[PDB]
Amino acid sequence: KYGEESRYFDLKDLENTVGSWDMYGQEDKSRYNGLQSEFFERAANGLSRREYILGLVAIGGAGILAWGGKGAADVRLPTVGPQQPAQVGPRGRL
Amino acid sequence: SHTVKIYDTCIGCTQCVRACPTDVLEMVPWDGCKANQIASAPRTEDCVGCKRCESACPTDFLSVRVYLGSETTRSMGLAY
Amino acid sequence: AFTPPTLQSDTPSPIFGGSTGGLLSQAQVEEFHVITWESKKEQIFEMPTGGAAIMRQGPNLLKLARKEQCLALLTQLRTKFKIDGYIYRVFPNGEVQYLHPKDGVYPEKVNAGRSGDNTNMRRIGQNKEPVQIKFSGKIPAEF
Amino acid sequence: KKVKIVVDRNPVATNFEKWAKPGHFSRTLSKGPTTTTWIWNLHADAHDFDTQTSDLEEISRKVFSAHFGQLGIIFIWLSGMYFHGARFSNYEAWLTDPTHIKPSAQVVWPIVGQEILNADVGGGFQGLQITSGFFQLWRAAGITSELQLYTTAIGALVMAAAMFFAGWFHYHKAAPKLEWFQNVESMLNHHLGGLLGLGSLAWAGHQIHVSLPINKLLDAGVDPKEIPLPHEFTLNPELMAQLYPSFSKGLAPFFTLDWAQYSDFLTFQGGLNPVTGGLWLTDTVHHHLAIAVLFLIAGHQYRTNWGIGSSLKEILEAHKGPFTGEGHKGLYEILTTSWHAQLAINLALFGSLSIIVAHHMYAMPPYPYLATDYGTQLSLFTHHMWIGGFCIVGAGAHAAIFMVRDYDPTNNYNNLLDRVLRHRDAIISHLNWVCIFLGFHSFGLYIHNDTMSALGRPQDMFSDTAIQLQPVFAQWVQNTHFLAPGFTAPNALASTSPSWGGDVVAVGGKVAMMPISLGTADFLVHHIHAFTIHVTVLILLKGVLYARSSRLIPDKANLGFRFPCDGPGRGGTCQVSAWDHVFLGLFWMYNSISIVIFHFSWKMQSDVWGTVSANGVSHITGGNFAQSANTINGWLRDFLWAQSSQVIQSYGSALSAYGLIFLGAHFVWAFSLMFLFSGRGYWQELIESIVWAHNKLKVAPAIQPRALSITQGRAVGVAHYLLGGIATTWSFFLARILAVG
Amino acid sequence: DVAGLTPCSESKAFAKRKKNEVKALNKRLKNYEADSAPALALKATIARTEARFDKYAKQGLLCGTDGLPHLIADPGLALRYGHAGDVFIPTIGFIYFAGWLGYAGSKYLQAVAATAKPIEKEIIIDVPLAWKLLWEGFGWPLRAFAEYKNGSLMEDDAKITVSPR
Amino acid sequence: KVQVVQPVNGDPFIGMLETPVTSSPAIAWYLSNLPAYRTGVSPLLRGVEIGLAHGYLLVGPFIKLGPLRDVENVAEIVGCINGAATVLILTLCLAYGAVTFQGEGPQVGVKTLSGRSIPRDPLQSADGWNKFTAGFAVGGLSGAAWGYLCTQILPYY
Ligand code: CLA
Ligand code: CLA
Ligand code: CLA
Ligand code: CLA
Ligand code: CLA
Ligand SMILES: CC1=C(C/C=C(\C)CCC[C@H](C)CCC[C@H](C)CCCC(C)C)C(=O)c2ccccc2C1=O
Repeated sequence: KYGEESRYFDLKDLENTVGSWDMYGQEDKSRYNGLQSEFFERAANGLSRREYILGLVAIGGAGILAWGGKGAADVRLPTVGPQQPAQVGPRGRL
Repeated sequence: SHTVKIYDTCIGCTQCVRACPTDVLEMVPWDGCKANQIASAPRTEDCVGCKRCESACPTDFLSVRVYLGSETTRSMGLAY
Repeated sequence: AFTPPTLQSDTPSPIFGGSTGGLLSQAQVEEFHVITWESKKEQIFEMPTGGAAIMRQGPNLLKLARKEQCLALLTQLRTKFKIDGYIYRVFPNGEVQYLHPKDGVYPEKVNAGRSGDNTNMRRIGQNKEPVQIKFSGKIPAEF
Repeated sequence: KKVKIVVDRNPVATNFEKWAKPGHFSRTLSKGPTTTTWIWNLHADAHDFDTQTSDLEEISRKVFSAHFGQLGIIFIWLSGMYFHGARFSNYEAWLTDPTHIKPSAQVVWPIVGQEILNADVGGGFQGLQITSGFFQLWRAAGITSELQLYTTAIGALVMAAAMFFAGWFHYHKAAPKLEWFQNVESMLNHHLGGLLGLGSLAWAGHQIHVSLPINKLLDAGVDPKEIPLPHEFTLNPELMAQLYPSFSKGLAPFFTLDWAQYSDFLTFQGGLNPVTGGLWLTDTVHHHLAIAVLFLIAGHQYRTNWGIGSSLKEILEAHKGPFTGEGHKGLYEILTTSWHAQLAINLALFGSLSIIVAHHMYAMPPYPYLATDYGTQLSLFTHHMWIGGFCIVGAGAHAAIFMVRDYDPTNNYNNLLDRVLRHRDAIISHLNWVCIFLGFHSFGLYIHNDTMSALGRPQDMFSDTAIQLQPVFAQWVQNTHFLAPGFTAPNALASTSPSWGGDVVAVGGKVAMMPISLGTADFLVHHIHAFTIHVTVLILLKGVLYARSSRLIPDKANLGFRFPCDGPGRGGTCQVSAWDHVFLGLFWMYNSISIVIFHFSWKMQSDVWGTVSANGVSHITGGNFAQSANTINGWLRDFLWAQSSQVIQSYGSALSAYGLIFLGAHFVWAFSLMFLFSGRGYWQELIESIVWAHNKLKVAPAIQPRALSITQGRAVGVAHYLLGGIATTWSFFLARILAVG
Repeated sequence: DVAGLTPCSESKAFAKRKKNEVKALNKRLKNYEADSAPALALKATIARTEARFDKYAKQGLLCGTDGLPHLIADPGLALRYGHAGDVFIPTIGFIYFAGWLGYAGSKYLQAVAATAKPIEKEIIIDVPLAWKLLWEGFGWPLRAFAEYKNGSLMEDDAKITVSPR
Repeated sequence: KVQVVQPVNGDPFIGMLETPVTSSPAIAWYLSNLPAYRTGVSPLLRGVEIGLAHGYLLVGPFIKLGPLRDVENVAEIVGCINGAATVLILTLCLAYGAVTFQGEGPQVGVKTLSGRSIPRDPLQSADGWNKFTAGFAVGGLSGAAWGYLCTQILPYY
């Protein structure tokens, strides 16, 4: 910047003059306590790869289809329940 | 990336150059008209396509023809 | 011959209160333009991004998102103030490219020593028919 | 310095030489109409005085004389209404029986079978049933005579002649100078006190000496023929003391400040007169006197030729805070030197005033027998709503015009205008987000209700019987108003309106006003109103804020307020001008006001208007709003299809004109779609082919026929669209409310 | 009977429609006194309706399934069956009057085209010239046929602008 | 006399303005203290915390408003719905990180509001966003699971 007065451009310091700032991001190592960080990185260990996090979505879609197979009827839902008589129509039809 | 062309019906009135808001057109020396100047488009990469030059051309039919083509971040006139 | 003026980075900026129409994310990773002009007095002009700014005595430095904003500011300086200026293209890697008054004099005045490209020696109606240039990746007017 | 009358003696000669040459006012219209675009631009720039002269003095004089001409036109209109009430009306017959006789003040000539439009209104009279409410207003003023309406018509014709003479005199003989128009202190001091305050005081005097005794006799029940004339009620305090006993002591308790003895005719009850269903005229007298005193007090705030008073500039420039920089610095100069800014402010507050008028006049009728005539009530509300919305859009337009033309950045540095212009992106983005949030949480609620009704799940839709959305704040505000008398309004004997709560006011077997209950459907439609208002504000504010400049187009102020585009470049810059923002805001105001008046008509046909049968109230539609106005199919079917049967089966009756206009306005609305969807190049090329056809037969006009300009096409399209939609709604409303009620 | 249609003089539904209209107007009558202005207006409306129905039955119009007059727009089919006044005679009348107006406008265009300022004469109309040409346009068919036979009515294609294809 | 609206970092040519809400010390501290602006700690734990917060967030609308809101077993069906929502938001993160982090772009950099250089955040990388997506995986399903368990152990529900 070199904004000691009204100079907001500088080719030797072109980083600050363009407007690239952190706004709120600050660097700090301290945040999460012990043991729990290891617990969570072990919980999300091999899943970090793109193929296995895709496979998680694959088993999620498998659950989506498992709802339709056996799961829609377990919460009743009218689309798989029974039916009660019928209606004829305007004229002699069915 | 707009195709801007100048044709020999240009009378060198410099109105297309004055109408340009991104400085695409300029006058180069010429011998085909009374004013001894013709328009040229060396900076068509800065052309947005506003066709203000066509609105300023008094020749019938106009001599500064703009053909809208490939779109870039400058042809689309984006500030973001 | 003509030489382009250098972009003096430590140039004062006009007095301004801060706008929302200024630079954005395009400046950091593509390009932002800048305009430099000499003012003979402290007076108020209009920003291309909205609002009023006071340019100061001597050199004034203003960076803008697009070249069209720089030319709008330059043409309003030339009409309402009779003040010339220089516009530069500044890449984020550091390279600065000179822009509008490229050969010293304004493009509406001849200079004898320019490139007369994109100037066809035919009429509008003397272009080729599109069937004669079929399957070429070009419009009829750039043959 | 020193407010005084300054004029110029004989500036403009009076003759007909410029009448011979059209387009004289502007230089760009000179040298004849080479094209028909000249013809269109001649009407387009007739009132654009900024493009005619650069002098503010001549512009101000033109504006003053145009105001005089408009006042003359309004006086001609008033004279015509009073003349039609005198000659071609059943006003005396209606006075005897206002409950059953339908008002009528226009008859038609039997020429082509159009005498069927002369309705059987009653009183041995045939004519068109009017919905303007002049009969109720005249009864409130205490006319009760045909000769007095004719005398008022003649007086209004004389006043129209006076207005036109004043305009000619102030443009041609004594035209005021620029500094005369800039005496805003004196203008406010005279408009507050001498116009509004003195007018309110004079109307209070008329109401005391004319309206109160005659309407008192009418309410007690007396044929208007034997009622004493207004002057003899005004002439002596004897008859007044018989009707209002406080007139026996005259003006003595007024000057001794024992004003409580005037409580028989200066009252404060609230509610409605049960005989007529209108407000108590003594309450209106007390209101007019109080506001007249308040306005005459307000008329001494500003400093003129004497040291007392405060200057507007001083009050403005001292209202500066830390959040806003210089504050109101420059507002005095941009309002005493720019007519468009004042026009924007006045149009905004004028349209808001018209909307407030519509609200306060349905909520609690001020004229006798106005509530019972549902036709004039619905018509008056809808008319004032549309006038208010139009004036608001014009306010946005003229704010944009001021931003383009009369905005100087030199004298507007770091002030409120500058502060707003320097963060316009934040305001516009946030209004955009509010509009999207309101659109979702209003329209998507209706769509969810549609989907659940169509899925056979009425328990899952938002309704009073399922998932409730109750307007608890509005209901509690109604409760606060209903409980106001005797508590927070100790001197009020009744609430301001029956809409808050209480008993049903019935006049002549019809409900004057009854309490309005708010449920889920009212919640949904109020949020719809908020959404539509917010989007119209978004378009108008965006046009005003980006009229000067933009990220896409940095020099939009150079191109002007009214330009079509800046070419197909930058992806396309169609409709970037502030004019096109007004053009879109016109449609959005149309949508907003249409939904508002639809909600009004359905809500009061379903829950307010109706007949009494000494065991309940039988509404017009039967309470169907609470269970059908939360569903778009309910609006389409139970309101827009059920109530449309009156206008489509109106052929062969007096409402056949409404039936015909109902289709003609559909035609005009769809005719707008030509201009709105198409573009100029097609019509220009088609006109070229037609010009070839004319050239073949030597019938080519010298004035070259051109297609309408892009702004011309947009203006024609929006004008036809709004005309067709508003006239369709007008014919529907009037036919429905005059066939059933 | 030109197309399965019956004359309205003998068609029953025409008389039924006339009776229904007169009965509706009488129902409107039966609310006022005999000599009131609405009574006179309704009596005039009734007289106009009966006169219109009797005239339609007199002129020989054709009624369809119900009592509504139908018009014939075929020469010959209307000439030999006596219904040329349905379409043919008004066709001739419109052609004459529209040709009168169009020829008057055309002659005004060619009269003011050869003046000093033809631009001004089309917004500022020379009223005596317009009146004279409106009078002269009553002989439009003979004048138009004479100018067509002379060849001065149409313009050569080589003197008319076209687009470049 | 008191100034509260200022240009950000001095130059009046950037799109922000200093405002007592976008840079008040309490709100600035709160925004800097959110996990998403912790460039120092590993992105996986940050994604874990974000997923926990969002998974425990999404339980409520489905509980009180879903199609089966009026039956006793609403909690389990809402846990299933939130698992599906976590999966679809997870594949949204997958697609985003796969399309925006397919290469590299080391331009300009980033500095703080005072004038100190700072690294350009390990989250904005192909491997860094993979850890964030994996963190949102275990966190998102756990927040839904804890939301289900909160329906039976809370006294006031
Ligand atoms: C018969 C008296 C008379 C005469 C001979 C003139 C003559 C003149 N006037 Mg003037 N004027 C008059 C009366 C008169 N005026 C009155 C009574 C007023 C008050 C309203 C004005 C206010 C006035 C102003 C403010 C101006 C003039 C101007 C002019 C000069 C040129 C403009 C012009 O007239 O074009 C022709 C005008 C017309 C043919 C009529 C205009 C349209 C009328 C007003 C419409 C009224 C509404 C009407 C009912 C239509 C409504 C809609 C309808 C379809 C239902 C001209 C020499 C202008 C000038 O001096 O130029 C600098 C100027 O700006 N006049
Ligand atoms: C007590 C003094 C007084 C009164 C009653 C008025 C009243 C009015 N003024 Mg005015 N004005 C005044 C003082 C006054 N003014 C002063 C001191 C100035 C100089 C600063 C102005 C400057 C001014 C301007 C620039 C304009 C007005 C306008 C108007 C009209 C408002 C529009 C309207 O339709 O209202 C309601 C309509 C009526 C109430 C109809 C009644 C009309 C009668 C004739 C009012 C008579 C009052 C008049 C001042 C008496 C002196 C004139 C006399 C020689 C006949 C209105 C009639 C506007 C206008 O429309 O122009 C005509 C407008 O353009 N005034
Ligand atoms: C106090 C009210 C008021 C006043 C004094 C003005 C004054 C002005 N306006 Mg404005 N405006 C207003 C209200 C007002 N407006 C409202 C309420 C709207 C919203 C609709 C607008 C929207 C608006 C726009 C978009 C524009 C203006 C413009 C202008 C300026 C030029 C007007 C002109 O000559 O164009 C010509 C005027 C006419 C040709 C009159 C005809 C207009 C339509 C066709 C009439 C509507 C038809 C009518 C209802 C009859 C229908 C029945 C039919 C079947 C016979 C002028 C100074 C123009 C400008 O450039 O500003 C500088 C501009 O473009 N106004
Ligand atoms: C109800 C809607 C509507 C209507 C009435 C029309 C009507 C018309 N279109 Mg159109 N069109 C529409 C919608 C509509 N369009 C839409 C939505 C589109 C898509 C954008 C198009 C696109 C389109 C194209 C591309 C073209 C047309 C063309 C035409 C014209 C065809 C010629 C004709 O049939 O003569 C019939 C005449 C009429 C229907 C006009 C009504 C008669 C008037 C009312 C009589 C005047 C009486 C009175 C004086 C009215 C003024 C009142 C005022 C003074 C108060 C015609 C005027 C073609 C054309 O131009 O033809 C050469 C053409 O090329 N249209
Ligand atoms: C008297 C002038 C005049 C004349 C002789 C003609 C003649 C013609 N026109 Mg044209 N036209 C006119 C005026 C005129 N037009 C005007 C003012 C307009 C703008 C509304 C048009 C718009 C128009 C269109 C869009 C088309 C034609 C077409 C045609 C041709 C088809 C026949 C027809 O009647 O179409 C219909 C004509 C009209 C619908 C317009 C009639 C308007 C009035 C009645 C005429 C003007 C009267 C004039 C003022 C009288 C002056 C009297 C004089 C003593 C001062 C024909 C040769 C069509 C064509 O090209 O055919 C191949 C066609 O597409 N006209
Ligand atoms: C139809 C149409 C035209 C053609 C319109 C024309 C040529 C105007 C036709 C007006 C004629 C000449 C006058 C007709 C007069 C009528 C009898 C009454 C008109 C109402 C006036 C009194 C105002 C355009 O030029 C256009 C331009 C841009 C967008 C859309 C369109 C568009 O839709």
